[PDB]
Amino acid sequence: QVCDVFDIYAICACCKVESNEVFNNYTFRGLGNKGVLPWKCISLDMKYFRAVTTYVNESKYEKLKYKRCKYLNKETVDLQNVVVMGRTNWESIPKKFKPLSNRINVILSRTLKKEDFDEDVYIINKVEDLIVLLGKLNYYKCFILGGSVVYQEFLEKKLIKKIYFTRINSTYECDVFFPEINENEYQIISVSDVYTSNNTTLDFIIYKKTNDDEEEDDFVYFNFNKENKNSIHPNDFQIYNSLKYKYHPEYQYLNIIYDIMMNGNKQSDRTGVGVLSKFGYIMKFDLSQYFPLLTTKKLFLRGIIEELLWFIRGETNGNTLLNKNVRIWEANGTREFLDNRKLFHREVNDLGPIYGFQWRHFGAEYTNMYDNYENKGVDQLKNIINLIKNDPTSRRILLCAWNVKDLDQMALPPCHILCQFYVFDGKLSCIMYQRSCDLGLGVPFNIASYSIFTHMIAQVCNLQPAQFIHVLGNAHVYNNHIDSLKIQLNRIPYPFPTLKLNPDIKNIEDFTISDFTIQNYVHHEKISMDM
Amino acid sequence: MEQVCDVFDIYAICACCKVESNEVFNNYTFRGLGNKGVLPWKCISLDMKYFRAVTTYVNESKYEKLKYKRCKYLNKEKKLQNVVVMGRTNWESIPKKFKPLSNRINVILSRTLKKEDFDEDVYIINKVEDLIVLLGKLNYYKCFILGGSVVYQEFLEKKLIKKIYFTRINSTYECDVFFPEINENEYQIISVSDVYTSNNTTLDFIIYKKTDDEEEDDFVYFNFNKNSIHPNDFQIYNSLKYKYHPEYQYLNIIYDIMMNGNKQSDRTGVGVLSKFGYIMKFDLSQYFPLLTTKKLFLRGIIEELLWFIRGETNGNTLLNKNVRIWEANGTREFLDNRKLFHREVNDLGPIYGFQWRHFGAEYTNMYDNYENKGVDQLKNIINLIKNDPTSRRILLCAWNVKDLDQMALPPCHILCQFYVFDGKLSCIMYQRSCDLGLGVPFNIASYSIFTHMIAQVCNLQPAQFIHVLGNAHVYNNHIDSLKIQLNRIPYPFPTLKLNPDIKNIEDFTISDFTIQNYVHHEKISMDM
Ligand SMILES: NC(=O)C1=CN([C@@H]2O[C@H](COP(=O)(O)OP(=O)(O)OC[C@H]3O[C@@H](n4cnc5c(N)ncnc54)[C@H](OP(=O)(O)O)[C@@H]3O)[C@@H](O)[C@H]2O)C=CC1
Ligand SMILES: NC(=O)C1=CN([C@@H]2O[C@H](COP(=O)(O)OP(=O)(O)OC[C@H]3O[C@@H](n4cnc5c(N)ncnc54)[C@H](OP(=O)(O)O)[C@@H]3O)[C@@H](O)[C@H]2O)C=CC1
Ligand SMILES: CCc1nc(N)nc(N)c1Cc1cccc(-c2ccc(C(=O)O)cc2)c1
Ligand SMILES: CCc1nc(N)nc(N)c1Cc1cccc(-c2ccc(C(=O)O)cc2)c1
Ligand SMILES: O=c1ccn([C@H]2C[C@H](O)[C@@H](COP(=O)(O)O)O2)c(=O)[nH]1
Ligand SMILES: O=c1ccn([C@H]2C[C@H](O)[C@@H](COP(=O)(O)O)O2)c(=O)[nH]1
Repeated sequence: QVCDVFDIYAICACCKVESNEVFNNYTFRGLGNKGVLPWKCISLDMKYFRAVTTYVNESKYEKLKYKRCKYLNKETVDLQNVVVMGRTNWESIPKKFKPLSNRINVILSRTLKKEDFDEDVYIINKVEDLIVLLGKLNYYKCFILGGSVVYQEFLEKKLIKKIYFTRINSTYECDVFFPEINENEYQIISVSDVYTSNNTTLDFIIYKKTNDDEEEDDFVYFNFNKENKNSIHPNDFQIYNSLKYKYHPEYQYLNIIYDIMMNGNKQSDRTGVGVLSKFGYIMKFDLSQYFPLLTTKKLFLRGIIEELLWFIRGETNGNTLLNKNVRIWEANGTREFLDNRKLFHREVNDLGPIYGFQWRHFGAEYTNMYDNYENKGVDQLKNIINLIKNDPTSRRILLCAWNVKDLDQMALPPCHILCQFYVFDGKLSCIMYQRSCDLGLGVPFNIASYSIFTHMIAQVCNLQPAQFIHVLGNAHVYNNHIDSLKIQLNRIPYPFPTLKLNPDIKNIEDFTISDFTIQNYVHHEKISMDM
Repeated sequence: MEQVCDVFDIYAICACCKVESNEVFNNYTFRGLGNKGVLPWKCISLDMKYFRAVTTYVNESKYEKLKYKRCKYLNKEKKLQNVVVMGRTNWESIPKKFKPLSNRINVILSRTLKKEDFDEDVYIINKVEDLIVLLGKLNYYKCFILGGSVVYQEFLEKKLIKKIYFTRINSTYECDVFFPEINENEYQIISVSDVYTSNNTTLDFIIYKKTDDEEEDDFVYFNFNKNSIHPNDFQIYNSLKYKYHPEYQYLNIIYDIMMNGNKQSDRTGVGVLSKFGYIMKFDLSQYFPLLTTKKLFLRGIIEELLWFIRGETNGNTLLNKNVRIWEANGTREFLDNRKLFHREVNDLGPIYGFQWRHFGAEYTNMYDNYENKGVDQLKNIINLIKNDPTSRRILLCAWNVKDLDQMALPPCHILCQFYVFDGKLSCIMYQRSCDLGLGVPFNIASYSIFTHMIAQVCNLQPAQFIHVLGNAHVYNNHIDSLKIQLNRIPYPFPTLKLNPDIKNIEDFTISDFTIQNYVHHEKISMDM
């Protein structure tokens, strides 16, 4: 209750530490090294630090000072925030910075005296002397800045109301570590957008201690005709519904799953499996700040990169993929699947004029997967690259795989109908339109595929990737993914990884598997969607 | 200097239709209150439901503040209910089985009748000032004036109304009593609802106005991290509190492009502000989304759509109907600048109609008979909807990569995808390039009509038209005109009627389409 009275919070920034790894909240625990911060400088976290440790709402202080006085059984107290540091933490701060501007500076030490310090720079000897000092002060909120020992003992005494935790998604050498937060005591309630600052991704999470209104009526009136549809239970998404602010871009995906589960229409499909379906969604991912590889389950990327490279080569030979143990297309190339497609005269694993053929040879007559198609058909891929380089404000930079004439000769019609690209201020955005979206299994791979593809096109055009924009047409959750996706919805995302391409690759056809590196992929446990 | 209507929370609620009398439209278009002592229309049940929800809703936790405020003004220390006030004529028009209005404190204004003339649990008052006295003596949440016209007129005249809850019934009926003309200097629209259909009419609801705190701070922390267009230029648009009318999907995108768009050149050289990736959804079961903040005619785009369905590429066919949509793209100079030197004037090449009916056939000229050449995807999608409704492959594609350079210009409307659930048909159209000022209003109308035509010949009802915008841009020379448009308040949308006898997609003609009850602001020239 003390932490509720005096509004005592922790704020920290933790990196990953040098040692299939297992990831959990304690993965981010690196506080310092050699008396200083483990990283060189992360200025977005510092901006966030100053905004949090200095923000004050005077219009809410009267209620706070009222509550503090009543608790002390006083009527008067005898506007800034309080910041509390350990002595080691106070020493490491450069002299130019000290004392922390517009903050009431409090050092918890056992070898200091106010006689070496200011009148306004307070020193306390034990933790309980802060509760005394706060009772005598006028302050909005009290922030505990560390370090490790200060965090440890404040936390063990349940003196912390909330933990403002920056997750630094890179690994450094550390010799002091944030204490493990007991998830029975504290639970994550808000997660921020993902950012890039100083060559690392980071995000901001909030741990919580566990336990004109004239126009507000008009809101109810305009809701008078509202319906909450399906046999999914609210109590199953407890963690998901308990979160207040879900700004992490992975919630763009997770919110669509929840929407389809709650409001999807029950329908059959070819496999008789049954789906919940909705029609029409857009997701947007900021490739300049992160690589949107889902973190609430484990995803593998080798297969889909090879598939992309196989596309760019113009290949339609499934064997090429199968010999690399990339089996994305195997079921679509069997004798039985082709026969059921009425492709009686198609060789096994000859998928016909699918993506690769349309990207490099749209309009050419397909014969078989071994034929030579050099200079036959429209080379869309080359054309869009040249439009991007030479006519970047063109509204006609489209790459289309839905060749209406060839659909029946394909093993199956493409789910990814087209990409359209957009260039502004030397930056490349790409929209992909998908007609059919397996949310549980297919869509997570599809976001990665076209996010990688957007990086590749941008690099060979000497542009920076900006946004990948994903338009979902028939968007469905297979009934046999529902249990698994319920598990997934209650996992809290980690800060996204980043993608690195070999910078020397300046032509779209020159990438190989080794030119792609995923960095700092922190993820929850893998999940079998069909359990 | 307090106001009686603010101390005692006095509101008016009403429903108005259009009245029988090349026309101008304004707010006073909706003024029909009653006829022959009863309502002008038979029964519009959705308005009844809205009427009930508003006049019975109370928030108990707010009454404490309300009681204190009224006590202050007056200089003093069962379930809470609203008060409703009716003129005597209004009271007598209500069927007996609904009198007194359930869960409300009923107050009747009369001089010719007194309490002895009433069996029911009601207050009689014989002048407006006795209402104020009564309200000072009662426990109530809010006080709603229900009419009729005489009651409205004097309460408005005396400025005793804090807000008017106003239903716009978008159809015409014979009337003999009318809502008073609202004085725009006195009352302004602050909110507008979604559009609905009920009992074969559209309607919306508009509002006139008299002219754990811990999570509060976390929001501020998470927010710790452009164009020479001016605030005062959107006073009406930004003064609105609730903008739920579906036309705001379009107006908000205009506003978004103006405030955040990227400055770019383009093929025409005009210059644009542009953004990338938008989606609008329109519920065709509830309204036809023909924009009302400016005037639009549909005869041309319907002839165009029928010309598509016939597989035609001959521009002269449209021009002979005085439909000039494609005229500039058919000229010798336009065709030559496309390198189409061997193309006859107004032969548009293998554009939408040819791709819909003959995808993959070699185009020769606009006069050829292409019967049984290429893929008839229009027939195919109709068959899939009828016979394979859960297919995720029901797509109609005009972007034929092979044929693009032979087209007068490449299509903007890349594809249509359809969706069937529970006997209702939805359509997604993806537009690669979207002239928000000129083309998008028409494009919304075209594919909304196309969705109705496909649904009907497949024995389905239309549900959603969904419009995905790719490169969405506003031309610089449209900006001043669009600033005007964004400060207009949409009217309830019209409805679209198809001749129900038409059972095959190819059998429609121009007279099988009717747009009814189009109420709209004045026409705007987007340029100059
Ligand atoms: N990235 C981040 O978010 C943060 C990083 N850091 C890093 O952490 C490191 C410092 O943390 P740490 O090394 O744990 O040292 P601290 O910052 O914990 O300060 C330790 C000092 O605090 C005093 N102290 C500790 N417990 C008590 C107590 N119960 N009563 C009275 N005085 C007490 C002692 O002073 P005396 O010696 O007089 O007893 C001790 O020397 C630095 O490398 C710094 O960069 C620090 C804070 C946050
Ligand atoms: N569509 C809508 O939203 C509404 C429609 N209507 C329609 O309106 C019509 C009736 O409205 P209208 O004809 O204008 O008659 P009203 O309902 O306005 O009531 C008129 C009567 O109310 C009494 N009255 C009014 N003001 C006072 C006052 N200040 N002091 C004392 N008595 C007063 C008098 O009754 P007496 O003559 O006994 O003194 C007067 O004749 C009907 O057609 C009804 O259906 C009604 C309400 C709203
Ligand atoms: C990464 C910091 C941090 N972030 C978050 N979110 N919570 C924290 N408790 C800290 C530690 C901290 C506290 C006070 C000052 C400084 C500091 C001063 C000066 C300098 C400098 O001179 O560079 C750097 C840091 C750090
Ligand atoms: C159109 C309603 C209305 N809507 C709005 N938004 N504001 C209004 N002030 C009214 C007038 C009104 C009030 C109370 C009852 C009746 C009524 C009921 C039943 C019948 C009947 O069954 O005939 C007739 C009238 C009308
Ligand atoms: O890259 C892909 C390929 C397939 N699917 C899913 C969508 C459907 O669940 C199924 C394709 O079957 P149809 O929609 O074509 O019937 O595969 C994807 O989500 N992404
Ligand atoms: O039905 C149409 C046809 C054209 N346009 C606009 C979009 C562009 O402003 C211009 C076509 O230019 P390109 O994208 O094709 O360059 O016309 C539309 O909005 N709707």
